[PDB]
Amino acid sequence: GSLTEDGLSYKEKFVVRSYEVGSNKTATVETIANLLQEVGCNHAQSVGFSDGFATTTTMRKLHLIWVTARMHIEIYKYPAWGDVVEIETWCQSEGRIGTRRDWILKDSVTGEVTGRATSKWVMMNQDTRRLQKVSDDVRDEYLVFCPQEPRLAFKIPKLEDPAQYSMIGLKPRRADLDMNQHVNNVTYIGWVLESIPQEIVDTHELQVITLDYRRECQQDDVVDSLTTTTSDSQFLHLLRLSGDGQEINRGTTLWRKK
Amino acid sequence: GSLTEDGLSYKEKFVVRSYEVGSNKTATVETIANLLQEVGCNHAQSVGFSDGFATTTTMRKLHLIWVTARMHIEIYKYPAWGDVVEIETWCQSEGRIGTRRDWILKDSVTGEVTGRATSKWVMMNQDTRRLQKVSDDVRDEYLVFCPQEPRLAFKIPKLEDPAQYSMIGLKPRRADLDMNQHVNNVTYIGWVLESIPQEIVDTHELQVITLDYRRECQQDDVVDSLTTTTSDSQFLHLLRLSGDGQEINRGTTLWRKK
Ligand SMILES: Cc1ccccc1CO[C@@H]1C[C@@]2(C(C)C)CC[C@]1(C)O2
Ligand SMILES: Cc1ccccc1CO[C@@H]1C[C@@]2(C(C)C)CC[C@]1(C)O2
Repeated sequence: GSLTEDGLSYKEKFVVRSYEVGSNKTATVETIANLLQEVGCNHAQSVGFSDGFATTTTMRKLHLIWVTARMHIEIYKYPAWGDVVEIETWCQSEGRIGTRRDWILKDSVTGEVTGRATSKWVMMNQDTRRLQKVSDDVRDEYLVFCPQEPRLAFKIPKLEDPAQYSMIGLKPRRADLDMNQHVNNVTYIGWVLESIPQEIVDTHELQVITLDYRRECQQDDVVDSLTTTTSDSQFLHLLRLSGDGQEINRGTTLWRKK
Repeated sequence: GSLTEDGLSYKEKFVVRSYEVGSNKTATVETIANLLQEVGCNHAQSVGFSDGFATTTTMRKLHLIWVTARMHIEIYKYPAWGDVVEIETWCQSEGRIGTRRDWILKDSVTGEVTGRATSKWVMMNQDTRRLQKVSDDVRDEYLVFCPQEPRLAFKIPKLEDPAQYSMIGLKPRRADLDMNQHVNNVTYIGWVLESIPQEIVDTHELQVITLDYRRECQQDDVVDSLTTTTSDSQFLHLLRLSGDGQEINRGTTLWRKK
């Protein structure tokens, strides 16, 4: 992949691999989320930000990292094994709040848009996990890599007891940790989907997922995935620590019949 | 990737992705095993065998599939994020016993061999799971895609109670299933490694893994990963069904200090 001509977005092509697809012989939404992260990491390296943490100079001095606050993905068509998908990504300033990253997915052959995503990322001190606002010094470091006029690819309630569906006692394995020994964010998408009934997964495709991230999760921890139907099929989701512990994630999904 | 000039082996290049690497910023052995499977699947498609099951014409008529009996991987150097690895693969007849698939991994830049693998695959009826010998009709269908003179890339005891180390209650999630809703074989490598102490993983790299596959495993099942030190560091491994149930896998690993 590469930066585009104007230097303000990044494109990469991926050939869908055999082990990346599910029963319908199309890429899983976890594969799609991994590809979104990969093209984002390559974009960060292409402008001089990357060691596992994409950071600006002032972020590194202040022990700040970007953490996901919200992820929103819409997929029109999942690509097949051997298909070529092209993903374009870019970022925009959200003032003091944080930083937006957007993506557009295309079928490389037809040029049709097959998916879109947007995310909100916020500053966090990597040691204390306390959220911070974006200073002028940090914003000024990355603004020169962003379109400055709008370019858009486009509350979640708390699940009430009792949950309709659950998958409890979910534990990460080493494959779920990133190069910084943090639980990979895509893991959270997988954990949400684990509590969706097999009958729904067999008969429907995921069209939209929205996840809020409240509090990151850890290697030694145990997570419960809770789901209730709110309806297409529509669900409300809550990830919380084992033992009726703290909320990690809440989300919604929208599913279309096959 | 593509078949080579003579049509008897297949090469593919992979650019190591951010999410494919572990703490040492090099590809995990699970990433390497996924890449071995991918280049093998692309080789099978390139000669007309592939629907999730690579099968010959007579295999499809008889409801036979190839299943892994043994996997043996040696890694000299794990590639970094952004590195290009080229994998060459080929197969050879093992007479009536089964079919061998071999791989060689190179660093595309230096041309140095960075790893090697060999595997034994056997015929199994997909419905009954009973092992079968390779008939002349099946062997004759695939022999024309194999070197016929030797081309080589190059017993495990049963772990005794009590195990030195364990990870119990391991359950697959949907991401661990392949396009045929079988547990992906690479999952078995991940499950073996889960019972290796974190201190060993932090201070050592995996140099050799050998796995025997006894009995495939299922979606609804629970697996215990058992490990004892036999020594570099050397381990003996046993995967068995929960409740002191049937053996799934046995294996060995050899680890080098970082
Ligand atoms: C802000 C920015 C502009 C242009 C190129 C790269 C960046 C850095 O983006 C960060 C890198 C990251 C990506 C790895 C998903 C994680 C947070 C972030 C917004 O997306
Ligand atoms: C036997 C053969 C010769 C040339 C090209 C392909 C094949 C089929 O190989 C099979 C495909 C497979 C691969 C997907 C790992 C699984 C079993 C097998 C030996 O490796």
